Amino acid sequence: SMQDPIADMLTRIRNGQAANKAAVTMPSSKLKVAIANVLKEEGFIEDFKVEGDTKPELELTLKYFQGKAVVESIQRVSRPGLRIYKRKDELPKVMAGLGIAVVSTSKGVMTDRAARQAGLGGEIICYVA
Amino acid sequence: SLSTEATAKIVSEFGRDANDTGSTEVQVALLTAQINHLQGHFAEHKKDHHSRRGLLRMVSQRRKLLDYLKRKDVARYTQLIERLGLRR
Amino acid sequence: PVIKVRENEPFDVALRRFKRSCEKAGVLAEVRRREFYEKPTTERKRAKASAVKRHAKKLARENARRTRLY
Amino acid sequence: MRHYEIVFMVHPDQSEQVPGMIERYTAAITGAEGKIHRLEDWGRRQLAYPINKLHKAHYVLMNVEAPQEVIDELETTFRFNDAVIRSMVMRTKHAVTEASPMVK
Amino acid sequence: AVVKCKPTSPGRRHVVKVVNPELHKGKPFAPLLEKNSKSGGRNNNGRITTRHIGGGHKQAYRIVDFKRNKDGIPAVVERLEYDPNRSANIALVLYKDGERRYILAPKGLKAGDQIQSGVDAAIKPGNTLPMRNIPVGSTVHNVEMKPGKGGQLARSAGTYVQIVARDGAYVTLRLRSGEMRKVEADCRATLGEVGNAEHMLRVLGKAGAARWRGVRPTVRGTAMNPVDHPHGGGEGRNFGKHPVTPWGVQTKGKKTRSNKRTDKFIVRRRS
Amino acid sequence: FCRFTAEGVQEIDYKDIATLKNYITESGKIVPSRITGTRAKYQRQLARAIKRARYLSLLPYTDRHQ
RNA sequence: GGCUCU
RNA sequence: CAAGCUUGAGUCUCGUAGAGGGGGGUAGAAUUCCAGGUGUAGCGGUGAAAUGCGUAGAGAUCUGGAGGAAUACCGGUGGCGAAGGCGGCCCCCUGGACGAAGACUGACGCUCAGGUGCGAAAGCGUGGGGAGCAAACAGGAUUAGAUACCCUGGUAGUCCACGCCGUAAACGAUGUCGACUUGGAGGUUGUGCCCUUGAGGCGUGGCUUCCGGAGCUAACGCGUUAAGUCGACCGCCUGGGGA
Ligand SMILES: [Mg+2]
Ligand SMILES: [Mg+2]
Ligand SMILES: [Mg+2]
Ligand SMILES: [Mg+2]
Ligand SMILES: [Mg+2]
Ligand SMILES: [Mg+2]
Ligand SMILES: [Mg+2]
Ligand SMILES: [Mg+2]
Ligand SMILES: [Mg+2]
Ligand SMILES: [Mg+2]
Ligand SMILES: [Mg+2]
Ligand SMILES: [Mg+2]
Ligand SMILES: [Mg+2]
Ligand SMILES: [Mg+2]
Ligand SMILES: [Mg+2]
Ligand SMILES: [Mg+2]
Ligand SMILES: [Mg+2]
Ligand SMILES: [Mg+2]
Ligand SMILES: [Mg+2]
Ligand SMILES: [Mg+2]
Ligand SMILES: [Mg+2]
Ligand SMILES: [Mg+2]
Ligand SMILES: [Mg+2]
Ligand SMILES: [Mg+2]
Ligand SMILES: [Mg+2]
Ligand SMILES: [Mg+2]
Ligand SMILES: [Mg+2]
Repeated sequence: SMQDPIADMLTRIRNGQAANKAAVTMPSSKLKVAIANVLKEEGFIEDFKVEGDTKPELELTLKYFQGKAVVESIQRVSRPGLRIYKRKDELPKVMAGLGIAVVSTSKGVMTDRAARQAGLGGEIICYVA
Repeated sequence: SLSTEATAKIVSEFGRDANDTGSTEVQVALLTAQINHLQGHFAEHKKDHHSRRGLLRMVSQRRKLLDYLKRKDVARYTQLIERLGLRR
Repeated sequence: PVIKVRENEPFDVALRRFKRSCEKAGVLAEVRRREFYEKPTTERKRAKASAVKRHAKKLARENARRTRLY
Repeated sequence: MRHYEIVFMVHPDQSEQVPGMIERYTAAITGAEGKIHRLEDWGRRQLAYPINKLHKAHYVLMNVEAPQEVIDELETTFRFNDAVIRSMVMRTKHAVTEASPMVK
Repeated sequence: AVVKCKPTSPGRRHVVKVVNPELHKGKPFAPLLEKNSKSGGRNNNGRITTRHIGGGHKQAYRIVDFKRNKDGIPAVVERLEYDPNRSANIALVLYKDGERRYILAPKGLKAGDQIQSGVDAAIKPGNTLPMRNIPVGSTVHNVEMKPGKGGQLARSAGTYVQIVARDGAYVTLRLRSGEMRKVEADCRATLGEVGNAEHMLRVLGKAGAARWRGVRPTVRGTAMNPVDHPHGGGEGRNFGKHPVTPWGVQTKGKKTRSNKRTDKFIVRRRS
Repeated sequence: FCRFTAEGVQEIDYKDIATLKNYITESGKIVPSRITGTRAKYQRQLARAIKRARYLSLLPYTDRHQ
């Protein structure tokens, strides 16, 4: 069954990049929106857009640099079978700081670097590199 | 299978709208009718294992539907099993 | 294969027609098929190899029709 | 109810008794609140192969809308009648009424 | 229903009952009873003619219609009863005119069914009609050999006779033994198999269960003296001789049929 | 090329003998669908109708049994 | 037709 | 925890396909047996032979009868089923799938230790049945031998009912459920539309076969029905023997 939408989101991104797809659509959510907000801000996708009213469809415009893909690697960390929570000291550095770790905190979803500057940790959603 | 008139007789008996056809009591009573109709079939045909699989599917579906009704509203569950003569 | 010799018909003609009709209806190969018992494993195996021979030979004939040899 | 197609094959020496059988079977159906849709005597007809050491038979086609109980009675009547040689009942989805291509 | 008994005692260890719950749990119909005095296998000379017979439970005789002459008149089946005189269950039937009779119970017969004898009878299990009126290939029982004499064939619990042919005055039968026999085509027969087919599935378990049935013990012949039996004698277990009767007749294989009167009625013997 | 697809019949009648004789061989065998080009739905209906006409002695089971 | 070992 | 929503799941309506199952009937061809007619010296079998059947009249042929079992052609990398597996025709009872439009319920779902159920053939038990085939066995050959392959026979068994066994290279040697990811040629089964201006033209669903791209893989190869990219749960592995 569809037990996990966030890994479905990441997988549709990953396969879109490998297929050289321009845009990727999926059923929207409040969290999938907050993550695409982060991925646009950090520069991995160009733009996101949610359309529709009763069942909204989130469309992501992917980003390609020099022909090849921007998102080299994207991985799910916390899963329904195994949740991962970290403190602010034990936040990870993806690719020695080059990649990011999308973290859900009490003050919303942010990157790991802003979580450290905020002085608070949370749930590690994904490693994006 | 179950006949069309018996279906509509159940739907109009236990449906709030006589057209809902998908309510929980409607699906339960339609299952209970086909099960009790097939008690005579499998009493005569005990080697129809392939049909018994469809029967056990009906039983398991009725049990899941009942358990949803139980935790959704108990009084409808009590009124239902009282009307259908169900042990559980 | 009930064959009546027609009026003013040569015998080698009617005999060749009778061999023709027996080869058409497939009698000799039927008896050769029924002289011994063949298991349903062997029957499913012979039918699968018959389909693969039909098919790889259809694609090989069509692939060699296109390209040249010298 | 359940639309049936009944065809039976009579001993040709009992060709005279055919309308007595047909009238009894029809009064069985309508007495059982059945309908009768088509009814085609085909007469004596040369068999494709000799049944019961004989070469001809009298055919009767019948399209019927009856309950299945009187049809099982009719089958037992065909079973114990020695006049009827073969009987074939074939269930049909609907009532057919057009004449057969061989009554023609 | 066969019922294996639990081994609370030896003698119940191997007992299989045959329980039929439809039988009447009461006294039989009194007008149809008569006295059946035991014999002991002894003739008018008092000598034992047939051995091993003696004792057993007292048994009243049930008058059974085998001739089956109430023609045209339908009869409903009142109840099924036990008959100790025979292996098959019997049925108490009630005619319309008020006459009650006992018949042999067929297989599928139950209380409340209608039977009817005669030529104009239908063909269902229970009816009795002549085999020139019975279709070829059917299973009948209680078959007459002579017309009006009464049924003599296929009276035991699970038996039946197939009708394989008919040539005018005769029908050819396939007896339960495998013998093919000619019978006149005017002899009555009763449709269906006889009832208690699982009778042979019983196990008596113990010796007393045979003594209840009047079967005295059988002494095998080599356990005797030579004056008593041909097999008798020996210093140890010795049997150097061919198996015979007590009267010196070969048993293993030797035929004993000597009726040249009925050989024309026998199509093929049993095999 | 299929006649039943062209004529558009919902069910083949076993009683149409001149058709079924245009689809059986001389020895009463059922002509395969490779040759006549019959769609396999109608080929199944045709075999199911021929077996009925054989039961009714409208068609032979073979040419010899005579 | 079958016709072992090294 | 409370209230929901409809996309998941399910119910309803009308249809379609199907060797899906159980039960009961029935037909035709052939085999053998039995009786009989004509007929007369071989038959049958093999690499070659012999055992075997035959003048007591076989084999061949014709007529009639019995009985059992399986259902040529259709027939097809065709179909159905959870798997095992399912093949004449008809009826009764019966399960599931799919499609079209709508309507309804509103997360009711996925997986599953233990458990329960089904589960080829062989085998067991009781009761029947018993044509053909055929372990065993017997005889003949072959051979150095031949407890074998070959031949002539032939019993359990194969068949039916009810119970038991609970295994197979029970294999796709690939657990179930769900999501995404370039294509091509087909098969089958629905369905919409275009003037069907012909059997055509354009689509849209289900199932299925072959090739093959990226990618994967030790390689072989898989390749939208994944052995690709991911998620949920279960089962299992840890050197070869011994086992
Ligand atoms: Mg349904
Ligand atoms: Mg004695
Ligand atoms: Mg004794
Ligand atoms: Mg003794
Ligand atoms: Mg002594
Ligand atoms: Mg002496
Ligand atoms: Mg001694
Ligand atoms: Mg001695
Ligand atoms: Mg060597
Ligand atoms: Mg050596
Ligand atoms: Mg809606
Ligand atoms: Mg609503
Ligand atoms: Mg499961
Ligand atoms: Mg388990
Ligand atoms: Mg077996
Ligand atoms: Mg057995
Ligand atoms: Mg047995
Ligand atoms: Mg035998
Ligand atoms: Mg052999
Ligand atoms: Mg295993
Ligand atoms: Mg298998
Ligand atoms: Mg396999
Ligand atoms: Mg495995
Ligand atoms: Mg490939
Ligand atoms: Mg991998
Ligand atoms: Mg996979
Ligand atoms: Mg692998």
